[PDB]
Amino acid sequence: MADGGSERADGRIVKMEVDYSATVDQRLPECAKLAKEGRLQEVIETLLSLEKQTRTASDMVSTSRILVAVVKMCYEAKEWDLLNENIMLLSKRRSQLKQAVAKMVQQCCTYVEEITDLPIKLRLIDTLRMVTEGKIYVEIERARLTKTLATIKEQNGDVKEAASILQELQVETYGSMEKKERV
Amino acid sequence: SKMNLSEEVDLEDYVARPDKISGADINSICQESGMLAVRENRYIVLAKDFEKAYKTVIKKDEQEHEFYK
Amino acid sequence: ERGYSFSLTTFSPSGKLVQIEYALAAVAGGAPSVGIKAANGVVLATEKKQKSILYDERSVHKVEPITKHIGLVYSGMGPDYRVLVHRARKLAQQYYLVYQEPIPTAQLVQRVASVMQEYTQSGGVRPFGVSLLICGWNEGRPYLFQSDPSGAYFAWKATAMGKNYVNGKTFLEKRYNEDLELEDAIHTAILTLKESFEGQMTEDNIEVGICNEAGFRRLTPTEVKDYLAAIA
Amino acid sequence: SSAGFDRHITIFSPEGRLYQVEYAFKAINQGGLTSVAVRGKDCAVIVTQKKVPDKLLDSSTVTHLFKITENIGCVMTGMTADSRSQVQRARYEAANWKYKYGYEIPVDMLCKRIADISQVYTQNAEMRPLGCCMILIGIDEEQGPQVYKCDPAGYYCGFKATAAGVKQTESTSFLEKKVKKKFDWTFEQTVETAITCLSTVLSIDFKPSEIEVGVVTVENPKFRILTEAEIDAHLVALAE
Amino acid sequence: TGYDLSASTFSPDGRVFQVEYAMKAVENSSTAIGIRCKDGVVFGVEKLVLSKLYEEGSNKRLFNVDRHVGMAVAGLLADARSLADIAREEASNFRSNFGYNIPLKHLADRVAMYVHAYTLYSAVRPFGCSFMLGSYSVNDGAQLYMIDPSGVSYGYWGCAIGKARQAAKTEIEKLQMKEMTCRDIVKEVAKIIYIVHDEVKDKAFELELSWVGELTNGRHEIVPKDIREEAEKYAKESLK
Repeated sequence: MADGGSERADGRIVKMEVDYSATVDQRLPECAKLAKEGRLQEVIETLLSLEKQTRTASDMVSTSRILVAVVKMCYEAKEWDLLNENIMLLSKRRSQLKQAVAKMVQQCCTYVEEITDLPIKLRLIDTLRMVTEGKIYVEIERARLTKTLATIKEQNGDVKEAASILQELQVETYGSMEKKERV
Repeated sequence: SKMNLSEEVDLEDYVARPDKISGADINSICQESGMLAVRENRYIVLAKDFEKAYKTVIKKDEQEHEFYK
Repeated sequence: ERGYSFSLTTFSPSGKLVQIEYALAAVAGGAPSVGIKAANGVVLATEKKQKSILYDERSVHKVEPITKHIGLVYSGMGPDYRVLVHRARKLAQQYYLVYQEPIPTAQLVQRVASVMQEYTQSGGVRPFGVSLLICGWNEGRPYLFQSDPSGAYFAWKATAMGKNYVNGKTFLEKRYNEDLELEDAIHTAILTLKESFEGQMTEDNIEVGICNEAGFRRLTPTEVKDYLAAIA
Repeated sequence: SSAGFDRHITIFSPEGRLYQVEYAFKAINQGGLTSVAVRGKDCAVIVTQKKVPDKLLDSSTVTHLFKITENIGCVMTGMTADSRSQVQRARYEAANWKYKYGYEIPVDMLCKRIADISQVYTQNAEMRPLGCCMILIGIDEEQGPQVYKCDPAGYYCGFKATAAGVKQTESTSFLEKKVKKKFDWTFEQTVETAITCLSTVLSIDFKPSEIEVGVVTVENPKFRILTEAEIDAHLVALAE
Repeated sequence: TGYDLSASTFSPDGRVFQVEYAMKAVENSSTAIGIRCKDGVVFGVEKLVLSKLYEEGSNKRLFNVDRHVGMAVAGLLADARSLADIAREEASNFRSNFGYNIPLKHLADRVAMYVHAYTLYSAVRPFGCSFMLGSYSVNDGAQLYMIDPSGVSYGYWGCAIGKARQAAKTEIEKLQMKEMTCRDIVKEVAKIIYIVHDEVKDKAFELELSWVGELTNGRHEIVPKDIREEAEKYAKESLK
């Protein structure tokens, strides 16, 4: 149930660096068949922690090497496709995206420090797709702020990107009940 | 004028269709579709909620038996 | 077996044929259509909406030819139309085998109207529930005739049947005159169909056939779409 | 709304209606069945369910698919006693076509003749209009596949997707959403959409024993009926 | 009212009460059962003794259509034997025209169309009969068909009509007709009607059994006396 994904992860974490991610693409269907059921509550959560974690391992290979700009829109487009493969909106969308996409922007929070302006705005369009439902609706906030800040930090403070903050100010006051940092 | 309605969703595609629509039921269209976006846990309304909610509300078959004309 | 051998239509104490009176209401519930003759030939136009997108509009037709030079449309119900269509298809052939000449349109209307009146008097049948529009340019001059379920006929300059024909005849009264052309009758025919049409008038919401001195024919949705184009 | 015997025989209402045929429409819905037909780009698929309630009854004797001609098959909805008689009429008219003309009848011509025969029953005031419906398929030169439905009222039309039965309106509401995307449809695409139509409207997710599938394809124009093995192949092929 | 007089008038919800009434008259006929074994068909008729003044072997509800085709009926006896006459004549048309014996699928088709012919007109009534047909072929095995008053037929591994229809067919499915060579079928078919039509309802009954198969060399005949005396020997073990 959970030990099956634990022993495939056990059997393939060596194969992450050694083997190519086409077999990760040959692990998304079987763990997607596990994404069909989720017969127990916590099991599929602990699964998609691992498989969405190995997608971040494919970031630790891909976005570490030059294989970045094409494979990102390979990645999140089949993440949204994974939101409609089996069950809609990442199968359950309970207790399991919080460890997934917050970790995606945690990795690319450690690649926004790394990579330059040629693919990093493609990463920005890869994360601005999760605005309407995905990224900031449940738990995430305060990670969008430094990248919409970083859009200002590219040219270092023009007028128009400083005006591009206005789309996200008043709304997510509702999104997270917090009294200090939102202010 | 009070919802989110994404960016793209046409209204005139629903305006142009005929048959007995009231003044009250449009509130149930936008209302029930908003409940459907809440059911989907999505704070911005998309077009599929409208397409499901419209046929959810209207519910008439043809009442025709087309060989009359 | 055998039928009933009595007519189910009698005279009222008011002196009315009640089944024919109801059949006229069944015609009045039919699809609207109109027809105009103008100085070279007759233009017939109908209003044909599919009930859904699943249908093939290229399968069935409202505009139906009868010979080289006679077409015919209706305003009424479906299956009663095709039977007397096929009857008229026969009757032109029984004319032509005798006389070796294409039939005069009036002589066709005599026989079809006789079929309908014989059928509404014959025993044990409901009468027909359609009304027809008949076109053709025999001996140069075009002709335009309209039948009824009772079996009479008339020689209309231009008229309309179906729904809202009481408005359409006023629009044709304020619209038509003697001196027009075929394409002008096309344009005002699309206008009077647009008087009571639905919101969208595409190439397949209608069906239009025409007569000429060249004879009767039927349009394709290419030039029918070009007629709905640059209209209204 | 009513006067005289318009509630009893085939005459006109004061509203201009006639109540006998529209009584006879839901007589099809008293059969307890729903059938789906889909035209493809080079093929045509008929699919319907079947209900064998007992082990004492032969499962091979409930087929609502009927081979009319060597290249024409059909499915029947409504009541069985009228339906099989209508099948007999269709076979006889097709054979008479081939004798009088020496080639295969077009399916719209045949459906035209069946609609003409069905016109007579509502046309007279004596006979009981056969309460059963009619759906055909056919491969035609310079037309490919084409599907026609004949009602008991005598009306017929060429379709692209076709549903008939109890769940008919809901199934057509599904199929118009399926066809409105206007995708080019291959064989197993039409099979998969045809199965998921009544599989989602009826919401069954069956095993291959309760249905039956007839098909015809531009390659082999013979009307054939599928084996439950290859039905299962399309079924687990549909179960990703 | 008034919607339930002709065989040409529908109900306002769209059916015919006349056919349902003639079907209702079937369950006043006593009991007609019959199953096919692995290698033949056995009919079973229990027969009520009305008075002692009747002679044994009178008014048999068990017919013989062809050399191989057998008939057991339940309904009005005159209409039943009338149907036996036109069916027997129909098989005479088949052999007279084509030169061999009629199959059951064609025969029940023709008879069922003839029954359906009397379901349309105010001039005639429907039949008040239902009956079973079954025979054996060396090229086609054994068949078992049953015809309702409406005119719908099906294949069966077993069927039962009469008063206690469900209370008869409930016990038939306990058997295993797929393997039993009708030798023990005689005793069990005897027993499943021995357990019905109690002495409260009936004064006394009469066993009447028919029998066909390649053990009967394909020809249809009645059971011999000794075998049904072994069935009546097998009767009074049901008291335990």
